[PDB]
Amino acid sequence: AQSVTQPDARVTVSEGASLQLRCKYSYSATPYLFWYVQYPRQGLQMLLKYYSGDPVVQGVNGFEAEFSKSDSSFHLRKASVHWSDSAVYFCAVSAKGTGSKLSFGKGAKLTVSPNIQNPDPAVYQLRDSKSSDKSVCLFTDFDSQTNVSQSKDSDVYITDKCVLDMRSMDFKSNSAVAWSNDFACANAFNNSIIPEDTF
Amino acid sequence: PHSMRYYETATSRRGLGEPRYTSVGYVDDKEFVRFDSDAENPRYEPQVPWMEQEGPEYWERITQIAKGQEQWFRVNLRTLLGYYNQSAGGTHTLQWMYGCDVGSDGRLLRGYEQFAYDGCDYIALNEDLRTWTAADMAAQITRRKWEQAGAAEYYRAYLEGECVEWLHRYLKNG
Amino acid sequence: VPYMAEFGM
Amino acid sequence: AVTQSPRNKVTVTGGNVTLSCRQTNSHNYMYWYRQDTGHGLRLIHYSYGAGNLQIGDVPDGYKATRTTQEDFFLLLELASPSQTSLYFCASSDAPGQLYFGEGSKLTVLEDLKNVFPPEVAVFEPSEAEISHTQKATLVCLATGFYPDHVELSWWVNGKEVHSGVCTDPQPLKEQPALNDSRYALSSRLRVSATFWQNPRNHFRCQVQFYGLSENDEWTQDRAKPVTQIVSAEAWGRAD
Repeated sequence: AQSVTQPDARVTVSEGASLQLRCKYSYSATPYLFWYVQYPRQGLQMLLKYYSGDPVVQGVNGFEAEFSKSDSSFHLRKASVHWSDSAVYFCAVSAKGTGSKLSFGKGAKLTVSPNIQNPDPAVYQLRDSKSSDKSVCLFTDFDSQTNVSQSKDSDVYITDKCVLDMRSMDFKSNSAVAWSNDFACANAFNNSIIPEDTF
Repeated sequence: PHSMRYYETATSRRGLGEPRYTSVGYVDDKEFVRFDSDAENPRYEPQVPWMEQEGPEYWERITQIAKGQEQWFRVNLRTLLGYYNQSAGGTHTLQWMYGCDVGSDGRLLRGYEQFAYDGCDYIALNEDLRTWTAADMAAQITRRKWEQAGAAEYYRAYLEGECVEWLHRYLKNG
Repeated sequence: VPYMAEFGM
Repeated sequence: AVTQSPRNKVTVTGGNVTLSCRQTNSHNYMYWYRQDTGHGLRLIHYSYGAGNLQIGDVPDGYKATRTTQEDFFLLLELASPSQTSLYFCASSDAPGQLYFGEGSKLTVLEDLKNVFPPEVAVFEPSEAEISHTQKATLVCLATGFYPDHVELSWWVNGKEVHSGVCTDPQPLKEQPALNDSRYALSSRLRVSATFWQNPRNHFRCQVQFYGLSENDEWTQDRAKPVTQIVSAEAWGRAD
């Protein structure tokens, strides 16, 4: 009978910015409320729980959820998100008589975009390790704000942006890959490019 | 001043079988309701005139609660049997007593959540309603697990909520 | 109304 | 700690799969969930103490057995393509407080003739990037695999690397029109240019593919698409 609703399936927020993931559920005189987090390629971990009392459940990782009897909600907030907080966030609720049988939300995939200090956009050409003629185009070092779009050709291939972190020297960079088997570097990426990039 | 109490008892049967579960409620130390698993058709029945004026669905609902509590008691009997390193032939008794003392006006004045095993006290929620007291070292295990999962909060949901309100409603019929 | 213990000992 | 096996399994319709779960805690509740994009987590079966079995929300096609306190099994005797999902095992000894396993990825195929191990290639850094940013980006690319059931890793000098790595979080179809289209996948490893320019440094892009079992019947004239690791490499070059 119980139903849980998370309005936004995908949320993107800048690093160090303020975050709110929303959880509304069907009425219950006895609400048991939870937030679970699922980091990539793992299972779920309990983040927060509420059975009663002070409606502000305060996490140690900066997260906190608040139970609203009036709104009938349990919203998750963080004042300043870390880049590590990129995960899928499920809220779950149960009621008396089914206290140990949860009802889950559809979840919300959270992408934390990194703040790139020194954007030096570029489109490089990389050759195969073996067959020198077969190559691949790489758009890299663009900022978080720009947006890669899929192929218009449909026989050219373009991957979405992808953040990598060289933690050994604290460096983060965005990346997108294009390839096709009439192909160069500039002809690809026909969407929203920043003009000041090396070719 | 008023008070409400529930005594839920389970006794394991030797070898193959399922425990005898009974649950009784007391308003102002007067039994007003009773459940027994041995009954031909186990349900919650009123033990006092006024409680009869409650609609069927009330009885069905709380009977369902009893039907879950049975399972709880069976399993946790098994658990306590394990903690104490006891032979699985033994007959054992686990009891849960819980309730609320409500002041003159209607505010909550005291809360009660306590468990006993084979006659002796096992673990009891303290007066502050957030700390437990454990009699021995198995109860120390249960206490640790409950400090970690925050069972006090879960029970406080009832003691501060349904207990007071339903006590007032049960007094409305006197 | 009665409650439900839920928590495993 | 909750453990489950197998972590990856591929089978054909009418196949027989058995997902095992084992918990180190002594929790009384154990659950089998499936996670699908669009539906999220859906309970299949659960169990309260050993011997007990209870129906979940979507139990059809599944059976379960709770032999012991520690073990919980999920049985798919007549495999269906609908049962292609990501299965999670959980345990609980407190209301709504659950401990999950790391997941088991099941792929169920209608027919086997469209199964392909990937072709893996490494693309070596651009001298332009090296001169400009003083860094070198290698790109691994795994193309033409079916089904979507691979694991990409980078290996520098015999050690698996996690720093400066970025794999696609989701592959793209080589022809989005076809329902049984193959898949492609890309990853990048970025290192300091001074590291890439040492010919003593060895770079491996390794792709674990999950396909047909060895006992599985196979009736096509070509190389069998079994579970295998397809790898590509590149050596450092000073130039």
